[PDB]
Amino acid sequence: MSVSAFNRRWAAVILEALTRHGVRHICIAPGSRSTPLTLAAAENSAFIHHTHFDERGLGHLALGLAKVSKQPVAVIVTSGTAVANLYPALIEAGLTGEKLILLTADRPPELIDCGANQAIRQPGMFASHPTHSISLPRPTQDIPARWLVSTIDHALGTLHAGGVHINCPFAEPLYGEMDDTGLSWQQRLGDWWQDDKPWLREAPRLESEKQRDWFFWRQKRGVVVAGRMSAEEGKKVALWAQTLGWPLIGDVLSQTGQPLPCADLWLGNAKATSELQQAQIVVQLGSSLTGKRLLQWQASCEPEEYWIVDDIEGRLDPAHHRGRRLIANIADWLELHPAEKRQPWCVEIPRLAEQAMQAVIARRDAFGEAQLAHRICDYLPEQGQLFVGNSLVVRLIDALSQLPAGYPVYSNKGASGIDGLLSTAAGVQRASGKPTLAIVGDLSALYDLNALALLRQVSAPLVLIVVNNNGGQIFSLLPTPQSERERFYLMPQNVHFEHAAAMFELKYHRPQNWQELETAFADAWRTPTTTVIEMVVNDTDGAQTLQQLLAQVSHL
Amino acid sequence: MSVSAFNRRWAAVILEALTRHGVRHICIAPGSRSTPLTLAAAENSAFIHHTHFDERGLGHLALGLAKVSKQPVAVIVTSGTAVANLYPALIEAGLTGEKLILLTADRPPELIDCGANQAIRQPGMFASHPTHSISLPRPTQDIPARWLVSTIDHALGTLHAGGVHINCPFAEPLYGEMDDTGLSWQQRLGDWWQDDKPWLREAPRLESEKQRDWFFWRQKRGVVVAGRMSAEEGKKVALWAQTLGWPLIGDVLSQTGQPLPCADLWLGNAKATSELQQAQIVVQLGSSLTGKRLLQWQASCEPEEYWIVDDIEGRLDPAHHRGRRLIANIADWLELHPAEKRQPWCVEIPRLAEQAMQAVIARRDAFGEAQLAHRICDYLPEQGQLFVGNSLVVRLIDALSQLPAGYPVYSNKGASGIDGLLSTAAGVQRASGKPTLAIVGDLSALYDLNALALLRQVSAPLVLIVVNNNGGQIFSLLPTPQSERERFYLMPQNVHFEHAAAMFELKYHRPQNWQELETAFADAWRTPTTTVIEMVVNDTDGAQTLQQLLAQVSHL
Amino acid sequence: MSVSAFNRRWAAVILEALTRHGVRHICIAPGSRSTPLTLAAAENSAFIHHTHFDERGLGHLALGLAKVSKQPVAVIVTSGTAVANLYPALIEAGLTGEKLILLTADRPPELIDCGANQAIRQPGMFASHPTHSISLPRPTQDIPARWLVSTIDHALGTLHAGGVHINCPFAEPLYGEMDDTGLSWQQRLGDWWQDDKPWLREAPRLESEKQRDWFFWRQKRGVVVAGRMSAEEGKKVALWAQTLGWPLIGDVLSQTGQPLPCADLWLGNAKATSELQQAQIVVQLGSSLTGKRLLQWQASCEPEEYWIVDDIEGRLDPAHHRGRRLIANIADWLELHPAEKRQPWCVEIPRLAEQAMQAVIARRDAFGEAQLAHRICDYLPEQGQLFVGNSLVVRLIDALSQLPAGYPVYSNKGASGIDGLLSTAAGVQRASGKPTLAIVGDLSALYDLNALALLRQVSAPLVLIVVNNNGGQIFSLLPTPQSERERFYLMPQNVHFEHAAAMFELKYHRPQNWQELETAFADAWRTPTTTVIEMVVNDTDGAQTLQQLLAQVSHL
Ligand SMILES: Cc1ncc(C[n+]2c([C@@H](O)CCC(=O)O)sc(CCOP(=O)(O)OP(=O)(O)O)c2C)c(N)n1
Ligand SMILES: Cc1ncc(C[n+]2c([C@@H](O)CCC(=O)O)sc(CCOP(=O)(O)OP(=O)(O)O)c2C)c(N)n1
Ligand SMILES: Cc1ncc(C[n+]2c([C@@H](O)CCC(=O)O)sc(CCOP(=O)(O)OP(=O)(O)O)c2C)c(N)n1
Ligand SMILES: [Mn+2]
Ligand SMILES: [Mn+2]
Ligand SMILES: [Mn+2]
Repeated sequence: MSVSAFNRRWAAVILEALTRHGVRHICIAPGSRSTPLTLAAAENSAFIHHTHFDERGLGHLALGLAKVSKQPVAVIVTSGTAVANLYPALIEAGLTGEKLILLTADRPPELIDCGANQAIRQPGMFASHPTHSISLPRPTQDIPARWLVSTIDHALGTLHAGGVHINCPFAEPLYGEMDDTGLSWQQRLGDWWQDDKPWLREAPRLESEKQRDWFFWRQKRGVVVAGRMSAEEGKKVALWAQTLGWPLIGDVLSQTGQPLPCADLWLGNAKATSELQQAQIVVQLGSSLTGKRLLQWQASCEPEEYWIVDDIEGRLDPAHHRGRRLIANIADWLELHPAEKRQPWCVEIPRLAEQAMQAVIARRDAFGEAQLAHRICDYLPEQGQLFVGNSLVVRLIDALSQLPAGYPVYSNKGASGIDGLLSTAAGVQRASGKPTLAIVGDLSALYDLNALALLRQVSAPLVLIVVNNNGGQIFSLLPTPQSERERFYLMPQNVHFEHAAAMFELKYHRPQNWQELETAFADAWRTPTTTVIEMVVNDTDGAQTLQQLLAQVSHL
Repeated sequence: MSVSAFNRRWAAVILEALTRHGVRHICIAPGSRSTPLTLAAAENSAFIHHTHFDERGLGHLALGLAKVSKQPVAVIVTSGTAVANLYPALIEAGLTGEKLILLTADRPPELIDCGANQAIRQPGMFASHPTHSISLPRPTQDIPARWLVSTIDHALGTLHAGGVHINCPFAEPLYGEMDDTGLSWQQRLGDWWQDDKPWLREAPRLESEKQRDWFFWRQKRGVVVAGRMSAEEGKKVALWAQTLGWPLIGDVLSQTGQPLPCADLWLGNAKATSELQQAQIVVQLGSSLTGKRLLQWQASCEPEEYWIVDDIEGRLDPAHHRGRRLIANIADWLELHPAEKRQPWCVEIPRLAEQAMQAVIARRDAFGEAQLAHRICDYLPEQGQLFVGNSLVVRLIDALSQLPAGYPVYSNKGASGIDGLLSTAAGVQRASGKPTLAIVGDLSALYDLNALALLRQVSAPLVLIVVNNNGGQIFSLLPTPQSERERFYLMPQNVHFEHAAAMFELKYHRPQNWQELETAFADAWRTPTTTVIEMVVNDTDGAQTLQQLLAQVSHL
Repeated sequence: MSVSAFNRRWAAVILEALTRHGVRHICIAPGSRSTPLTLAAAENSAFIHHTHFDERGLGHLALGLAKVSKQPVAVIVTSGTAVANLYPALIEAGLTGEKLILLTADRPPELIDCGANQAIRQPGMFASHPTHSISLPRPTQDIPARWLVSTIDHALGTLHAGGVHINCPFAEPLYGEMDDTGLSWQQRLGDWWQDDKPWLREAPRLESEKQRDWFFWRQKRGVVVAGRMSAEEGKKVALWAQTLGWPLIGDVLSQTGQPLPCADLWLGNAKATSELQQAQIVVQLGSSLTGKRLLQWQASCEPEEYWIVDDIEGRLDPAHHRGRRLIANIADWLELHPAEKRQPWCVEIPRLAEQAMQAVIARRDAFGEAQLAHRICDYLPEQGQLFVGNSLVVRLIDALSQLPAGYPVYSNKGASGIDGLLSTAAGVQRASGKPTLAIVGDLSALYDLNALALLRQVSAPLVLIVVNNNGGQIFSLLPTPQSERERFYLMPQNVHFEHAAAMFELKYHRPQNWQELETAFADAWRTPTTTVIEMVVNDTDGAQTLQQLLAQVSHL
């Protein structure tokens, strides 16, 4: 009975069990206590392995893979604060639905709370943020392999969304040659080793029922609000709202084509709010709405019913309207609730939206971040994807641009953390294999700076644009107090990113006008590598331009 | 009444109350929901304020500040994944005793679990890792200020060691001019506002009693094992063990002067373990023992009694010996259990330690990480301090060098994370104001790379040595399997740090020999700035040198 | 601004919201802090109010009501240990699926952890046993009513099974005349007050999909195992299994009619185990299987697939077979996977089941608890229901009796507690309004003795048989060691229950033979009251009779 070999057999059951649920990507950080998991994973031909040294970035890389591939993605981490570093991506996964399977190696129970090295209390350490939590017991052959596979199978089979914490204790010795210890224990699973299915299949589906009065409600004056959803869903929602004759308010994340662009501007005009007051129903598809004027309009509107359709559980209306919360795949839901062609009821809003867009176009020339947001459609890679950072860039793109229907957009908009954007973008790119444009601010680029290491391995060109406005200039847009603003809010770091790019041998451009930026992009798309494009802009020009456009459009 | 003004009144009671328990340093990350806290702290003249954009590094900076100053240190963070980024530093503080007061802003209860932006479930999210957890209620004048101050006074007054999680929800609006809202509510505390005492003084001391049979046990054949303690404590333990005539096995962190150096080597010799089989009592002062040979000996020794004296709570002997766990300040404990002058009882071990040290001396010439560790005592800044990173650097110094008694050594050996060493070193430096030598591995430097921003501001010279052996070479010291070792264990990142240093305008040196290294050091100690010294070494030389010195010393 | 009036309005929103999710029965215990809830409930005409002074019994009465009604049942309790007494029924509800809504009054946050009277920490006190937990905030007008109703609507709407803990803090004053305070706040909800729907409808349904290979599996050699389910599902499962030609092993709780009765005896016969080895699939419907021989058979059998179909979630196979865990209403599942008539495949089992029952019939004469169990069908009230206690009674009825198909049987077989059987039986009776036969052991009756107060109010005759064998004679059946058995296992209490019955003015009988038992029953059914029939039997005769019938049946 070799402890090291049985630790290995136990782990091989866990990992092989994961392969029966769609886990193909596994992200691994270095460690000693995780050896049984890591070796089980390395010897398993089902996995694509990714490696990173920073477990917070490691968690965000897994999140980007899961976000893009829609599979569960596994993560192996050693014991101690490495486990803690998984918290941010786990939090975000719990909010937006990515299936992250966290395999956290642990010390055995005899080494907890007694001053041993790198030993901490890990069961329950993520509180209520995992969808399921499994605390595996100390490995022993007195517990049959069928229990372990069944525990794993219950956890993955019943997972509608979000992360799973699987705490895996192992006693030393961890190293040593494999002998037959644990082989007959494994062989009790019979030909399951050669199968493609779970040992225990427990796969209940969670779905709201068809709404049987939809045919009554679809004849009313409605509004469609389109939040985060897949690209194909964005197209279906566009055609659906058009057939209904209802105005479609489309988020940067919808991929609807935003037929009423610049909603964050024209929702500031009283003609629009007044016309919107006639809506008897709002059907919102998807969630995590971006614009401030749209969030305020949602919070103040009083339709007879407010419906939110999404495949993520729980309340999604922060204004708590009377209405419905419908759990469904958005495309399936539209098939169950089809549109009948009806005469459009909005007259003032389309003209207002065209005028707002025309006001933004009048201001496209200055070499600023507001204009980059407005012109961003001109730089999207062909057959590619966009990853949009948090803070001002997602706001400016939402307010000032009209992104094309069905062009894929990704984001970390569950909790809107600025802590894992580059590594998430690296997962997005690796999962799809498509050329990727990722836009972030300077504080966001500094936060996840070491994720530049990951960006040295992309399967297609990735352009990382860093808008360097010297601090978090979102706090120049909000009414922060002037005396404390720079030190306690903006926090300018007075850096450039040329040396960061050279450190990881990434191409770098710092364009000074539109022609140089166009040159930078045309060069960058030429090879499967990451290019850093730094846009240096005056600190507050973007926030001020957005405010001025808000006032201008509110007086139309 | 004005909600924004009352929010800042509530927060001002919180912050001012912290000043009554020794809180001097406040570390602040940027955010909007944190406005009541941040402005309350910014207006309070009692505080020194530190800022940073990454909350993980922000927490470790507070950890270094508390580590040196031995005072509670406060942290202000906004809602969301920013709070989760504090987990590693909080875990380490829960293990080594630093008192971190985490003030985490939150959305109001009506905005949890409903799709609001940057809103997550925050009460309890650090599980059992905080020493105290307080979930403040939604601010209201119906709860009197005396309750609020009493709650904080209870948490800080009864805080023996570890972190305090204080979750502070605030409702909008957050911005707006201060009016008289909440003024009379505040004035119900009377002249407490001008006092230096807590509103409620609750400060019970936790201490083991004098051991009344100490006069019996100090005459037996004893061994002193010295772990982490303060520099003063290290010298007092050295004199105490010498007076007892007991061998002193001194850790790199003990500051005892290590009168029997290279214990990680000579404890591998059968003559030493055989002599140590005669010990009737082991008195260990401090914890987090570093060396492998010392851990194995502690694990195998069978004295009649094993005592651990430390000012942190809980079990600290991972081999679970029969004996005593004594909670005390080590200097106080030595005073209560004084030595008596007795004849030394070990004869073979001193001869053995001299031989091991000479075997190390014979190999001092090669320009390697083993040799840098052995020679580090020749490079300590006068009246300075040493910060030792984790992985090989602390083990090689521990095994191969003899650090001078009473020279302050700092580290993160609670959980031995490699995730916050640079920001912790910045805090260590800022708290003491002393010149600082910090030594870390390359992966450790990559993990906390953006902490170089913090190192742009030190009050005295800081030398950061980055030992670049291209990966985590601890996994060349351990018997990791050869085929998986590089991809899944070592993870070489093939980088240098000249561009990192250049990005943050730090002086940089890449010495190629001893003479260039001493030139680098002589230059660096001249100004109050950080100098980055990259020592490029061959990947596996350090690990092999250590293994050969172990074998050689085993055969003496 | 009246605090007592607003407390009442907040509570009235909670209680009215509960009426929209089917809550009709509400169980109330006395208290002062619960006043806002209790008075809101007393004013609401939608409710049937039940009262009891023991909150443990109060929790089990609610469990019995919910068990019968198939509707969420509310409970109101005051602050302190009253809340803790709810734990047993809450745990059982989490195992068998009853929806108990626990409204636990609490002190406000300013009175927790400060030495106030009857104030304890109540959020989270039921750990993971509730399906949902809500910690309501301190009541205030600044949190809108639509939030409070939405929070409850989410909790009740997404509740598939089990209890909900809603902690309701209230500040003083609690008493005082209703003025206008909070009226306009309530009025925000508009005509929701005159509506019969939730404010927010969130009712996603969890169900496994059709098994698309069922047409293959239903023509194999299968076994049907019938656990706990409804009376109607019992009849449909019987007809289904008969049509398939599969042997039906039916539990006491199945109401299948047990066409192969005395399985706890004939599964001890080697011919049966050998014949059932031929089974290629087991489909189990329901769970909480009773018989020891059936649990051992399940644990040892090795069909190709093992399926458990039930309306509750989670793993239900304690032997962790390879197979399927199918979440469904059992009747819906049967219509989705219909039987086609095929010839029976078992040859030995029908004769052996007939023989086993005939061996029981041979021993029916003695006036013992085994024979009472075997003859219990002779005493079932027409158009009534049976409540079976735990320990020996349920096993003896399972092993020795053949209960009619579709005759309702109720029990507390989730955790098999003996702590709330009389108050559960009282709830079963009150919710259905039907005449009831409840059978319990003496220690179970002592445990819940004050529940006789509840049994003074039944809407139809309830007969309570107490089998008094002087202690827990289950431990004479189990191989407990003889020397410790009486003091530490059996614990005879040497009591009778005539004075118990007299205390609560219930008719009482102690029959000495079958004619006297018949006479006692004939008297008891004449009025809508509770009758106590104590059957005094020799301590170990039941266990001995069961053992001997097992041996006899194994030698067939
Ligand atoms: C991990 C963490 N910790 C702190 C924060 C707080 N926080 C923000 C949220 O407030 C805004 C998101 C949102 O609400 O949707 S934005 C922001 C500044 C970003 O600076 P930048 O990259 O330079 O971009 P810029 O502002 O355009 O100039 C910070 C520091 C956070 N989000 N995440
Ligand atoms: C946050 C976190 N996550 C992962 C680990 C696992 N872990 C280690 C534990 O074995 C620590 C040992 C020790 O006890 O000191 S060491 C180690 C390698 C460090 O590489 P380096 O800096 O380049 O230095 P070198 O090895 O000397 O070459 C890692 C990656 C961790 N400790 N903390
Ligand atoms: C609250 C709690 N605490 C303790 C127990 C343990 N426990 C039992 C479980 O082992 C068995 C339940 C079952 O499986 O059905 S049975 C049992 C004896 C009951 O005595 P009885 O009424 O006199 O009946 P008789 O045994 O037939 O003579 C006890 C004391 C419990 N169940 N619940
Ligand atoms: Mn910025
Ligand atoms: Mn290294
Ligand atoms: Mn009994």
